[PDB]
Amino acid sequence: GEFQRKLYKELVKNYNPLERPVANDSQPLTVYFSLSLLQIMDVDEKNQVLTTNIWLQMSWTDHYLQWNVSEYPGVKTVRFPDGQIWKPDILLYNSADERFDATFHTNVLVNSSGHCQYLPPGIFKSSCYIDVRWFPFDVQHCKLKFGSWSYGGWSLDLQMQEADISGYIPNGEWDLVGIPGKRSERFYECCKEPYPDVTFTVTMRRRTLYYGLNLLIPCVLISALALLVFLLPADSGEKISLGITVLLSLTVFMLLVAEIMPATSDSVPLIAQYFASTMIIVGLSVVVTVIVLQYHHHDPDGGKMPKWTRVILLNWCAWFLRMKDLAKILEEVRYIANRFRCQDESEAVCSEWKFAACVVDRLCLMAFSVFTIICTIGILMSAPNFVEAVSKDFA
Amino acid sequence: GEFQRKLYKELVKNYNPLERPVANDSQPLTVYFSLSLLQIMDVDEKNQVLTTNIWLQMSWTDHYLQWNVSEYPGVKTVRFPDGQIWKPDILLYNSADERFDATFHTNVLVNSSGHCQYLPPGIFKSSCYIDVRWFPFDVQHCKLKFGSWSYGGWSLDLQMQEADISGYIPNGEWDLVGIPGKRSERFYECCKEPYPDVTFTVTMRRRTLYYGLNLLIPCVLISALALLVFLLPADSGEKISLGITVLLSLTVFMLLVAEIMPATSDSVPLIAQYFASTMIIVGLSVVVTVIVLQYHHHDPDGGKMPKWTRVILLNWCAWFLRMKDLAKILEEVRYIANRFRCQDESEAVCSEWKFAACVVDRLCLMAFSVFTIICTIGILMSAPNFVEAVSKDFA
Amino acid sequence: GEFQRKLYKELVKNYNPLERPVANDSQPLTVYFSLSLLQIMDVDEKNQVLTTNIWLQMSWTDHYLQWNVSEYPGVKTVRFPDGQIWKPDILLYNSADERFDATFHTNVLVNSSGHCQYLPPGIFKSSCYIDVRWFPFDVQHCKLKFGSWSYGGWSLDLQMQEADISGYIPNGEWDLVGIPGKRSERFYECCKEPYPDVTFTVTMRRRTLYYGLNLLIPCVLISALALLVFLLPADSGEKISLGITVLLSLTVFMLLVAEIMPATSDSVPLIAQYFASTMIIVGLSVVVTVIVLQYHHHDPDGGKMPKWTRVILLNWCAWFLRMKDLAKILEEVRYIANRFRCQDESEAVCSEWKFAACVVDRLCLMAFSVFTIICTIGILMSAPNFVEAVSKDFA
Amino acid sequence: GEFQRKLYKELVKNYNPLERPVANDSQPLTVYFSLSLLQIMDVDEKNQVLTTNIWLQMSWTDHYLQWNVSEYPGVKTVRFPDGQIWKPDILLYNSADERFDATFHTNVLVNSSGHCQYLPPGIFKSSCYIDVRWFPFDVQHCKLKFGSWSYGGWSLDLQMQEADISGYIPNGEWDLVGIPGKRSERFYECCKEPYPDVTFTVTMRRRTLYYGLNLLIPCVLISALALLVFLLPADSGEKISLGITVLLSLTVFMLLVAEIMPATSDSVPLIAQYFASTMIIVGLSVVVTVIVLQYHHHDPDGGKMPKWTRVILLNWCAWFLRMKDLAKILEEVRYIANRFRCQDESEAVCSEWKFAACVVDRLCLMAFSVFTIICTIGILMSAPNFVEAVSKDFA
Amino acid sequence: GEFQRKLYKELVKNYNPLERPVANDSQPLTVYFSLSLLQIMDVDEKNQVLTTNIWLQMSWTDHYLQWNVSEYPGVKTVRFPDGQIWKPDILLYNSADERFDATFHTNVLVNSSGHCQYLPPGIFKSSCYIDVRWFPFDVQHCKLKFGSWSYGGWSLDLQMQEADISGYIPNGEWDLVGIPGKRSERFYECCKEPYPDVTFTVTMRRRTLYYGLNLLIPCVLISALALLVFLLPADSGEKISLGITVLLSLTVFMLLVAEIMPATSDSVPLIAQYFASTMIIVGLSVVVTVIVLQYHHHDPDGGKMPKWTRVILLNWCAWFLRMKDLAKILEEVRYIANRFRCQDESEAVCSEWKFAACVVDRLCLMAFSVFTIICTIGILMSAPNFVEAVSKDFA
Ligand SMILES: *[C@@H]1O[C@H](CO)[C@@H](O[C@@H]2O[C@H](CO)[C@@H](O)[C@H](O)[C@H]2NC(C)=O)[C@H](O)[C@H]1NC(C)=O
Ligand SMILES: *[C@@H]1O[C@H](CO)[C@@H](O[C@@H]2O[C@H](CO)[C@@H](O)[C@H](O)[C@H]2NC(C)=O)[C@H](O)[C@H]1NC(C)=O
Ligand SMILES: *[C@@H]1O[C@H](CO)[C@@H](O)[C@H](O)[C@H]1NC(C)=O
Repeated sequence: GEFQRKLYKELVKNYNPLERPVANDSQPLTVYFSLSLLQIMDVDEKNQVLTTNIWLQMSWTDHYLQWNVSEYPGVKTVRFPDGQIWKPDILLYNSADERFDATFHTNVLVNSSGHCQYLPPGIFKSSCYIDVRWFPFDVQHCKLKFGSWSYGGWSLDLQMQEADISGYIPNGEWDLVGIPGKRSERFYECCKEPYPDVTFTVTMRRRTLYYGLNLLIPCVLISALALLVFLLPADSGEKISLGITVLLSLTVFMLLVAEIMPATSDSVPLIAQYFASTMIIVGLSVVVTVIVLQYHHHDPDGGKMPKWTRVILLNWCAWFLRMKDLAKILEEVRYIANRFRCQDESEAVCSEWKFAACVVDRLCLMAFSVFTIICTIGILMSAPNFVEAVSKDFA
Repeated sequence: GEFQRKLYKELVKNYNPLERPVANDSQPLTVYFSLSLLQIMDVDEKNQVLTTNIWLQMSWTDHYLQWNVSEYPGVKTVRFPDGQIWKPDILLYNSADERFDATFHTNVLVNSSGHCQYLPPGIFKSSCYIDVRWFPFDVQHCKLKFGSWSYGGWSLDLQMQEADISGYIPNGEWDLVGIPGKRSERFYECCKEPYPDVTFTVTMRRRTLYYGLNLLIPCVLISALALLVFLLPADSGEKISLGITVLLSLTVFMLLVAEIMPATSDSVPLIAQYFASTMIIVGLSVVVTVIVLQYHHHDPDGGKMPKWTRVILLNWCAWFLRMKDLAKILEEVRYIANRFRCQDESEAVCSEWKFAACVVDRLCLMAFSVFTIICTIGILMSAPNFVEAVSKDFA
Repeated sequence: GEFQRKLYKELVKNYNPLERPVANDSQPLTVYFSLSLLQIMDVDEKNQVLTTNIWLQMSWTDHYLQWNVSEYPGVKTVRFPDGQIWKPDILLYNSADERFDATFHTNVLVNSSGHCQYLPPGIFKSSCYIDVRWFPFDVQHCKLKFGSWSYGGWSLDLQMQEADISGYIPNGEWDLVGIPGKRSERFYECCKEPYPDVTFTVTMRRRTLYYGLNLLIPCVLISALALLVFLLPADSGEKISLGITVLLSLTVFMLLVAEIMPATSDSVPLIAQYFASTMIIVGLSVVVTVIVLQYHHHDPDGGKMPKWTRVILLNWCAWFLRMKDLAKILEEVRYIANRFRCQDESEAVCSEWKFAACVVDRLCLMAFSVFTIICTIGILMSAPNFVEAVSKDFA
Repeated sequence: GEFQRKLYKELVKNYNPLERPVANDSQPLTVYFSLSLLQIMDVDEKNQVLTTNIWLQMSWTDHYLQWNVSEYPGVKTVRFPDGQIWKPDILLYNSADERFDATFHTNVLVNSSGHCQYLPPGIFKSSCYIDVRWFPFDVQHCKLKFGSWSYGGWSLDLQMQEADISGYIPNGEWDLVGIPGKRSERFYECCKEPYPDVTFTVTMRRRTLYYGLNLLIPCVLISALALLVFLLPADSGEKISLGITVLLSLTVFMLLVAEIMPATSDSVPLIAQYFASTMIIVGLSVVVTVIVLQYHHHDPDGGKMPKWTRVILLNWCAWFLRMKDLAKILEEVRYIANRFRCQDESEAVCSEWKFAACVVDRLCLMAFSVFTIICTIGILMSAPNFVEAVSKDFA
Repeated sequence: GEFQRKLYKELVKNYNPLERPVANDSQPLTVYFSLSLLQIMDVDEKNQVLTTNIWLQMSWTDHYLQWNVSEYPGVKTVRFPDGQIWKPDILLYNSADERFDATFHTNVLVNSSGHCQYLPPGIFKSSCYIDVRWFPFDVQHCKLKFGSWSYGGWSLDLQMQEADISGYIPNGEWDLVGIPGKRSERFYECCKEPYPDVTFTVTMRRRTLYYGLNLLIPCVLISALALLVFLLPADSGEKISLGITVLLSLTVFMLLVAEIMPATSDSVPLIAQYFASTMIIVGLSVVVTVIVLQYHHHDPDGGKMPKWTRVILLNWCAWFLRMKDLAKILEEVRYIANRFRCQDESEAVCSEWKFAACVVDRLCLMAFSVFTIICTIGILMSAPNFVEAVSKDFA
């Protein structure tokens, strides 16, 4: 238009994009800083970074960009590109990013009274400590620290406005609890002037449904399947063939486990100690099976039974469980009869060893059942906010 | 040429690339916005982003770029680079991209009557919720929201033209249903002026052929192979050796399953519950086998059979299935005869236990056959648009 | 030098880098477009893109860059950077690239008669459909479509020169057949003027040596190893232990298979149906083995043999294969004799079941040998250009 | 403000951003260089690079940027963007980075007395040798070498200030020992002038908790589980079925091992030789088992025992371990009696072979127990700073 | 300073950064090109690219940048940024890079006599053929071809200086042999003028320690472990259970093999044929075992032995190996005696089949031992420079 052309030619005249737009040079320039969270992209435990989609919001008052609407009855707002008017240098302090800015400077909207508004959208990568001790029942607290790079409290004093979470697009894997802000002042031993900053703490909770369905169920099933070894009869030559195949399947399942579990060495994740306890239980099952088989295959050369060994496994442990011419012909045939009698005596004395082995199997079944139930329940129950996690996620 | 040189020297004189090219400053500038879809690149369920190849199309009318063709009888169109003439700032609102623009500003074609045309090609990355509850029989609805960044409805009012799908280059994995557009207006509690926008909804359907050939076939084959355990005779010492090897193969197959299934914790995908049901069936087969083997290896010390146990497995379940001097010589030889008689009696009483075990095996075969058929059919049939998916993809 | 300084100061005077360098403004500017292929980088079936190393070649005639050599007896050529002289905007239409250009604008060489030459080197990413139906015996046809972005046929008319393949640096995985070009004209219903373009079709053939050595050999070996089950004698309790271990090895081999086979759902690759047929054969071997073992372990309670079952497996199938006081003493000893006689009769009647099982094993060996030979030969032979692929690659 | 506008218009007048800001041109310009470490991102053994988050700090004195505060009673500091005032070109010499700079030039703060301050934040990628001989008990020494690119010691002489480690955000995987600095001078055979530089040596120690819990525990468990083979009785046909299944599980565990262990060929990592020793032990267990089984299944055709073989395994090795009409009737019945007697003699002579096999099993159990204990303890104990690593990490 | 300010204001006056800085325009400008190698980053066999860290070195003589030191007694060198003085356009011809330059133009140092020096550091990505026929005992020859983009031999003639390898930071995986240079001239059929270039050939040798410890050792161990099958006695039902478990472990080991071996189809790598020979040997072991077991389980219905079969396996092959009233009572008891006699005859005739099976096992052990020794030694020894590789790497 004919009016906004002369207004644009008038505004930029004798204008310097390096001076702070104030009227006295001794008064602070009030900048209202806010934030708008759009979504959470990824949370990396390897490099300890947090990727979010955030729209910043800045608003200050300029003094050299004021005009009377009466002389320009068709113009109410003007827009300037990046590098033609003064802009505050507020940027993320953490900013664990390659280019460190990730801001995409857009145009700057200015009203007719000098009130300037500016909101650059970008994807930020902050650096926060991730505590993985109670994985996967953990809760994180990551900080976003904004502030001016080279302006003090007497030149550009930051103010804070509540963050906006409208249009959050829930992540699905992480659940957002809230995002409060806080303004602080840092003093140096130079000048006795404040250095204000605005920090937003993003509090988020991990969802434990995918892990509880894809890691807990197969581990519990394999651990309970490993206990069937004691139920098998020793006559079938398939006891070790099951006891070691379960362990092989656990080893191949740890391959799927590995790609998920974090590799931090600061502490021991709860899922790691749970899987290690399960693995130790399955490992000791084979040793118990080996001892039971060493007791079942009793060669007929080691007596009947030691008194100390018998008096326990057949009287006390079995009580707790409630198991419960013609002369040559005569000499030729009585030898066969006595041979059969002696073989029957040998098999009768060797049957009790098999019965003791069955008793030992039942004892080990009870002991390992209570071991695995107690370990599996206790390890998961010991974690904090477990009841809150199951109540929110599962139910 | 001698004429277009002076025309170029004439057009840019007293021209400002920051003013909106209108003649009254109070009338809106009509901008016709369209879209051209070229292909769909990827659909990421991890970060919930959509990558597409899109050619935008913009068209407005300028006022300071008009010239009479008679004075320039060799020039009909002129082209200006980026940053020399006014261009609308229409850009994607979602734009889950690193640089947020991905536009590649090209030249701007202008006719001799001021009609300007401009179409920048680029690859866009929108952010949409992906609902994976019915994976792999799901249908998605992703939105592309375009609009002016800093112009109101009284300055730059958007119009919509139907999107073009000519030259679509079908993806192969995702099937496009359509892409309709809609223009909406958003009001603020400041000014009572519209803020128009143009949004395009991309509706696409997943193709279920690769999954139905590479995941369903091996799982069905393994599940049906696990049922052969009951058909085996108990004499061969190879029953557990098959029952647990099938489970080991299922565990190693879950490794291939894992890289495909999504990791979202918002809901349970249908393929996950189908594979979990198959795994539970294969797991319980081993427990049934253990009980059957515990019944086959009956030691000759526990009586013939309890009446309650016998009267079922041999009379009712077997009816439903329709299974159906010389004194010393005499004393020495009659002992052998009676020993043989007693051993034959013992083996005769122990044969019925094996027959009961065979009956139990047949019952478990029937029960597990109907269990696996019902589960496999029901889980897949319960999903919506399943008949549409199979009719379009397979047939 | 003293002369080229004044020549450079003379050429750029009153020069506009936006005007088309012609002398009448109504005559087309002839631009000769060529191409030089250096190597093929990658062919992606996931996103359907093609990455190549290409050196474009452009050549046109300028009019404002002419000088007489006599007045400058030391200067014959001059070079201008990007953005100081007019350059055609020829660029790839497909260009499935992030920045869409990938050109690296170099200097522009100009002769003393105005003949300008310019060749920018870059790495291009085109988008072409990849048909994977006959994988790995497939042949592709990918297109590279070049043309002016905003110039018509009456302003900038493209000409085509044959592509150069000198210095091709063969890929090793893909074999190049050729690269012919073609110039076409597209008409619009506006102006009745041509819109010329130049397109190059890159025809390439996949090399089938790595696949034929790393996928076909192990699959054939495993499939032929699975047939040894029928050769084993039934006395050894190791028949299922081999039949199911072969299947477990096939399942773990499919993990290596998975990372190679494409994931397109448009059609069924030939390697997928070949591996599926092999897997189905190995699966049915176990069912046949289960039936054979169910026939070998015949309990002595089911008669001798049904007439219909016997008359086939022992007369017809066996013919086709060409298998082929003292009273008490007497009562006490004749009982033992008759017991031995009856046990011998029972074992004699039970031997024929084992012989029938051996006959069934031989029949199944022949049937499965011909099944696997026919399937393996037919699936590979059915593909087109198979004889050409083996003749070129292997021999 | 009205004063800082004229101050900005005054400072840049007759100013050249290419001249070194001194007053005599023969005196060096003192530049104080420091460093601030924020975190360690990654340590790559593949390409031998180190990624860190570092905030440089530079401080020099300018001469043309001095003004009197009395004439500008509202201005105390001024800020200039990149490219408007002279800045030193100090940059990382190693800088194994794509763009080689990674600096993100910010504004430059200047006091009223000419004292200029400038601190650019960025992510650096240095190149250092990583010695992996004692993995995972290794300690590294990576260098960061800073210095001027094109200024000598008589123009820009570097000074060093102690690095700051406040706000270190511990990595979790690598433990920082310290970061001392040093200033050195390099002389050339041209000019006899120093070329100063500032180098910082980052000393870090690897944390051995994740490896000690996820690699040592399963390997020790599998190695000790492989020793149960000797404890098994030979009657059960399951000895090889365990001895080879343990080896199969070790082979599948090496897959998880592979993704962690480095691929450098300069030396042999300690974890590689430990896992190789474990694998060799498990391999030789099967050969010992094969020999034991070849001794257990003694066919009754090879005599009783060779004297040299017997006199050891039953007298010395067993002492060290402390194992410890009527004529036809008579001819018909005495033959049966003698046949039974001869069969009993044969089984009695064949029992001693089984006893010798048990003795051999016990000897091999003791020998392999001491072998595996000595190897496992010695390999880990031989590494340096092992006691320091366990004392700091575990306890 | 006061002098260098006027010197900088004097040098750039009437200066053009596009003219070649000579004094006659007909004389070539001598440019001395060198190179400095810092390290080798990666060698990719997939795309056939080579990534190196290289510092170029250029040096020419300018004519318009000369000043007398007496008039400027404080200035000896001046520095100009990129784009203010003329620089040669020497760049890598291969340059298989995205941006094709990767140079990071730094400042240009100039002496007081016009001697200009310039060395830009960068990371280059060349494209060279990698011959992988003798993997992992291969030696490569990759070329780096530098030259002027648009200057002939009569304008800018290149000279070559020997490359510098001081500070090489050895890679660890690749061993550098040397890097010689060569200057060549290319003539066109236009002008009869040279087009000089400078090319450096990087010769490097692969280190075979990691492969020789992580691939050769497990393959040899598994191959030698597979031979124990023949040593086992046939009485134990565990022969196939070992023969097929070894093959399963080999199949799972090929998964680790796959990620390392290249995927080029140009030729067959030596490691591929070695692993294939090992796999074929292990495969044929199972077939031999099946035949041996088919000979061990001889049913008592097929005669004693065919003469041709016996006369070899028991006379020749066993010689080469040096294996070596009362009437009813009488009728009732003589039947039992004759039954025992006939059963003893049957077992005596069936023992020789087992002995022949043992002889066959020993023959197959010898044959397969020599097969595997010859194959394993020959395949590795056939490669060139094998003795050099082992002498340098291992010893
Ligand atoms: C301008 O700022 C600089 C910042 O370093 C001041 O330099 C320091 O000033 C303090 C205050 O007296 C001294 O104690 C230090 O010794 C100074 N540092 C050095 C390296 O000399 C400088 O004094 C300030 N100038 C004015 C006029 O305020
Ligand atoms: C300016 O610097 C250049 C740097 O190369 C000097 O060139 C070398 O100077 C040494 C010193 O006499 C000679 O030995 C070499 O032969 C020169 N190199 C060449 C290629 O000629 C140059 O002399 C310096 N000029 C002045 C005036 O100091
Ligand atoms: C510069 O320094 C030198 C000695 O360092 C001195 O002789 C000379 O006078 C100084 N310059 C001025 C202008 O004082």
